[PDB]
Amino acid sequence: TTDNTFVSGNCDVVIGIVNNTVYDPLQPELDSFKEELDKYFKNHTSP
Amino acid sequence: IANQFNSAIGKIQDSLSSTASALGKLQDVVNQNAQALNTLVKQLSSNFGAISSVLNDILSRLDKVEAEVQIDRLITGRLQSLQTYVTQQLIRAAEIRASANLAATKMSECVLGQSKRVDFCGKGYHLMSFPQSAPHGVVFLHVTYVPAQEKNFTTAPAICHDGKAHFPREGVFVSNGTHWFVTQRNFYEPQIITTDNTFVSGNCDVVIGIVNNTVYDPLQPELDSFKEELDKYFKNHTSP
Amino acid sequence: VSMTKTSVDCTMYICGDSTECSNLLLQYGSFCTQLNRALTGIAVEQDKNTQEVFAQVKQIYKTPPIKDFGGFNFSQILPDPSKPSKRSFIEDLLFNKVTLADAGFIKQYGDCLGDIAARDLICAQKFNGLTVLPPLLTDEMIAQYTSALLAGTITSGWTFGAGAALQIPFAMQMAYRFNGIGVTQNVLYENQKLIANQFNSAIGKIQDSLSSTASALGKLQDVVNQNAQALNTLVKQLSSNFGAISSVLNDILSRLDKVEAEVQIDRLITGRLQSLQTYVTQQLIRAAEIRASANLAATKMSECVLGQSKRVDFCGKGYHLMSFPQSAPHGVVFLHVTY
Amino acid sequence: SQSIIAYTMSLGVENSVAYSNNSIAIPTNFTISVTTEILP
Ligand SMILES: *[C@@H]1O[C@H](CO)[C@@H](O[C@@H]2O[C@H](CO)[C@@H](O[C@H]3O[C@H](CO)[C@@H](O)[C@H](O)[C@@H]3O)[C@H](O)[C@H]2NC(C)=O)[C@H](O)[C@H]1NC(C)=O
Ligand SMILES: *[C@@H]1O[C@H](CO)[C@@H](O[C@@H]2O[C@H](CO)[C@@H](O[C@H]3O[C@H](CO)[C@@H](O)[C@H](O)[C@@H]3O)[C@H](O)[C@H]2NC(C)=O)[C@H](O)[C@H]1NC(C)=O
Ligand SMILES: *[C@@H]1O[C@H](CO)[C@@H](O[C@@H]2O[C@H](CO)[C@@H](O[C@H]3O[C@H](CO)[C@@H](O)[C@H](O)[C@@H]3O)[C@H](O)[C@H]2NC(C)=O)[C@H](O)[C@H]1NC(C)=O
Ligand SMILES: *[C@@H]1O[C@H](CO)[C@@H](O[C@@H]2O[C@H](CO)[C@@H](O[C@H]3O[C@H](CO)[C@@H](O)[C@H](O)[C@@H]3O)[C@H](O)[C@H]2NC(C)=O)[C@H](O)[C@H]1NC(C)=O
Ligand SMILES: *[C@@H]1O[C@H](CO)[C@@H](O[C@@H]2O[C@H](CO)[C@@H](O[C@H]3O[C@H](CO)[C@@H](O)[C@H](O)[C@@H]3O)[C@H](O)[C@H]2NC(C)=O)[C@H](O)[C@H]1NC(C)=O
Ligand SMILES: *[C@@H]1O[C@H](CO)[C@@H](O[C@@H]2O[C@H](CO)[C@@H](O[C@H]3O[C@H](CO)[C@@H](O)[C@H](O)[C@@H]3O)[C@H](O)[C@H]2NC(C)=O)[C@H](O)[C@H]1NC(C)=O
Ligand SMILES: *[C@@H]1O[C@H](CO[C@@H]2O[C@@H](C)[C@@H](O)[C@@H](O)[C@@H]2O)[C@@H](O[C@@H]2O[C@H](CO)[C@@H](O)[C@H](O)[C@H]2NC(C)=O)[C@H](O)[C@H]1NC(C)=O
Ligand SMILES: *[C@@H]1O[C@H](CO)[C@@H](O)[C@H](O)[C@H]1NC(C)=O
Ligand SMILES: *[C@@H]1O[C@H](CO)[C@@H](O)[C@H](O)[C@H]1NC(C)=O
Ligand SMILES: *[C@@H]1O[C@H](CO)[C@@H](O)[C@H](O)[C@H]1NC(C)=O
Ligand SMILES: *[C@@H]1O[C@H](CO)[C@@H](O)[C@H](O)[C@H]1NC(C)=O
Repeated sequence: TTDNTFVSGNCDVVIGIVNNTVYDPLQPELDSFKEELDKYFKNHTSP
Repeated sequence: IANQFNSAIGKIQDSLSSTASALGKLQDVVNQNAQALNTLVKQLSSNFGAISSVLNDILSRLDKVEAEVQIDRLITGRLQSLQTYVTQQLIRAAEIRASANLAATKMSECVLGQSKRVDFCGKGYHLMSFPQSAPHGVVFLHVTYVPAQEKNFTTAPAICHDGKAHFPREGVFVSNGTHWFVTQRNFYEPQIITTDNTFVSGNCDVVIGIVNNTVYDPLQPELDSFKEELDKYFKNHTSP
Repeated sequence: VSMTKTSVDCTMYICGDSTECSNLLLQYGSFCTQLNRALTGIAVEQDKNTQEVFAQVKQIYKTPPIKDFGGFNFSQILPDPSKPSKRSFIEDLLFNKVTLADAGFIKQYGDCLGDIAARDLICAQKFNGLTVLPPLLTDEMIAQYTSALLAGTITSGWTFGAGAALQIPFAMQMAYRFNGIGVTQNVLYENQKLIANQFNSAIGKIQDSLSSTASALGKLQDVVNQNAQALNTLVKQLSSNFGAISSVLNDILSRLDKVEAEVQIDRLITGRLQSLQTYVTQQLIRAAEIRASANLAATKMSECVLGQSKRVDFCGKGYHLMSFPQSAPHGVVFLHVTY
Repeated sequence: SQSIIAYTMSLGVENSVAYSNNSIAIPTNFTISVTTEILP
């Protein structure tokens, strides 16, 4: 994760680097807020 | 910290202006070389069983043949007096060497650096040291942080909050008996227990002595103020 | 940490109860004062070495009566009230496993004439003018300094070395240790019963090992044997003629006139004075090794007991957590605890 | 009114530490100490 790791530079310079995902814990904490906002906007179409 | 340092350098200056015996480490090393030489001069008064200790008195009062028998005694005795002095000086030199290698190690590790070695660069936690010359030696003024005015607190190895168990990232948990905080280990500066101050591992069934307190998430009031912003914006959008 | 302090009466060794020999010995000048002074210098230094190794605390820490150390069982290395000196269980093995030739504690003659004189050699050393002097800190006061260091260590972590003793729960001290070896403190708490049961079992292996094999304490026993062999050798040299008519000072005086006796006596004076100068040189060279060992032991007391060491292989094999000092005859045993 | 006394030496002042499975002491303040050390 972004808490467990730090970033410097691009992937070209590091000998032996591997591709893998690095998870951001802020993303799904805001994605439930996107699904909350989406259901709130769609509910505001009903009255 | 500057006033305490400036005052402590003042106490060194007054202490060195007052007592004699503190430099005994160096004065004894001068006294031992002086005593060894005074003793080696005194041995020129011993007869060693010759008719006289004075070499000219032997050579002037006796002819060649019995003079060799008297002089050989003074040679044999004096030569053992030199071998005693030189053996003793090699053993002292071996001590002074060990003290010089210790002093070179303290110059490297206390002056040119900072030491994690307990009680090596003086008593207390080492900050830095200043070398000073002295006759046949070195004086180190070690500067050390000593923790001074302790208070008791209740403590716990971990906090349980959201069923999960939390531990300090650095420092320790404390309570005044009503609230809980993290603080750094070596100085009391309490802070609210948070998801930045602490790291999470496992559930709170396994940790002996874990305690219940809230662990604050500093992102929650960012999103919740952004929710009261969004709620007033939705409420307003009912009006036009 | 130390060795037996010895004083040798140079006049009584060379010239035992003869004034004829004493008046000849004065012709050799200040040598007996140099010998007395050198052995005094060694004897003073054995207390200094013991102060530097054990007296690293100005306060004597007493352990609480309750033993709530998070499951770690120090009862083998803490004192017990049941014994008339406050030694631990492991220290009472150490004081039995090194045989101590002459402690110096009062030869009242009722112990040193008669039946015992036909089997004890220490009385012959004493009667020839060789005397072993007691340490300033007896095995009770060394046990109290070791108790205070250990009580401070299990109750207060490293802080009693830096300043005041600040209490901390033992399972939190062990967590501060784990963070010191780069292992995250949750690894202690998620395994605390295992880590305690392993420490308790490892202290059990120390107890059984010390109960079983002799050779491990050879580091201390051979320091006692060297000082004992050096003094037995110095007593044996009183049997040598050095080319005189006799090994016995009274026999030479029982049979020769003043002018001829002095030529036999000064042979024994010259040979015995070499025999002392060999012994004193050898003891100064031994003292220089024991000193280096006492400075190493003082450095391990400071860095392994009063602290936690990042220095590889200095405080035991493995990553250092903590160490517990234990007293021994002329020595210190460190129980290094390592991850 | 002065003379040679003789005594068993004190090792240091006795100081039992206030231990508990849940008690910690933390320093609210510090003193910078300067100490001289002298080596031949
Ligand atoms: C890890 O993943 C990377 C992207 O997911 C990947 O990089 C991609 O590599 C390919 C092949 O080198 C590139 O394809 C381009 O190749 C040349 C130009 O360089 C052209 O002929 C092609 O038409 C095409 O443009 C991708 O553009 C490149 N993309 C990225 C984002 O890097 C790495 O190769 C992967 N690493 C490993 C070890 O497989
Ligand atoms: C344990 O630590 C707590 C945090 O420092 C402390 O609680 C805090 O106490 C102060 C008062 O001493 C409160 O300050 C407020 O007090 C009144 C409230 O009406 C106001 O007039 C003041 O302006 C000020 O706002 C803090 O609000 C309070 N914090 C909390 C979260 O309650 C405890 O007192 C400490 N307990 C002990 C036993 O020492
Ligand atoms: C710390 O806070 C915890 C959460 O509030 C609290 O845990 C709760 O403890 C009670 C009592 O042990 C549990 O109640 C259940 O107990 C048994 C089943 O285990 C049943 O007889 C009961 O009907 C009931 O189901 C709660 O389930 C438990 N909650 C959770 C989420 O585990 C701790 O007790 C608190 N501890 C301290 C020292 O404050
Ligand atoms: C801390 O570790 C100690 C060493 O293992 C342990 O002491 C030992 O305790 C056992 C159990 O009582 C003793 O075993 C004897 O116990 C009774 C004596 O009447 C008998 O029923 C048994 O057959 C057996 O003879 C050990 O002898 C004893 N060892 C010593 C040196 O005292 C402590 O109990 C441990 N304490 C904790 C809190 O774990
Ligand atoms: C990490 O290493 C530990 C050893 O240092 C190991 O602990 C040992 O675990 C086994 C079980 O896996 C226990 O075995 C005994 O269990 C009972 C008696 O209590 C008996 O039924 C068994 O026949 C056997 O005698 C050991 O007692 C236990 N040792 C200790 C000191 O507790 C851990 O299992 C290892 N952990 C991991 C995660 O690998
Ligand atoms: C941390 O310890 C400090 C001592 O090393 C302490 O500083 C001392 O604070 C007192 C006041 O609380 C000062 O007392 C003097 O104040 C004036 C003169 O400046 C006079 O009117 C008073 O009669 C009295 O003599 C000390 O001079 C001061 N010492 C230093 C070196 O600054 C701190 O207060 C302590 N800090 C905390 C947070 O406890
Ligand atoms: C830290 O606590 C110890 C002992 O525990 C406390 O004992 C009560 C006084 C009360 O505060 C309890 O809630 C605590 O558990 C204090 O040690 C005592 O100090 C006094 C002198 O001030 C002394 O007469 C007692 O014999 C001590 N008792 C023990 C058990 O050692 C200590 O003073 C506290 N530290 C600070 C800085 O306040
Ligand atoms: C590791 O060595 C192998 C050959 O044994 C090679 O194919 C591979 O590319 C090397 N990887 C790196 C990161 O150097
Ligand atoms: C939709 O909004 C109305 C209020 O305007 C509320 O009564 C209703 O329960 C909402 N439904 C959902 C699914 O949020
Ligand atoms: C601490 O000790 C007390 C008994 O004095 C006990 O009641 C309590 O449960 C213990 N807590 C821990 C975490 O060991
Ligand atoms: C409501 O939205 C309109 C946008 O036309 C704006 O003029 C008005 O000031 C808003 N009121 C609040 C309370 O945001």
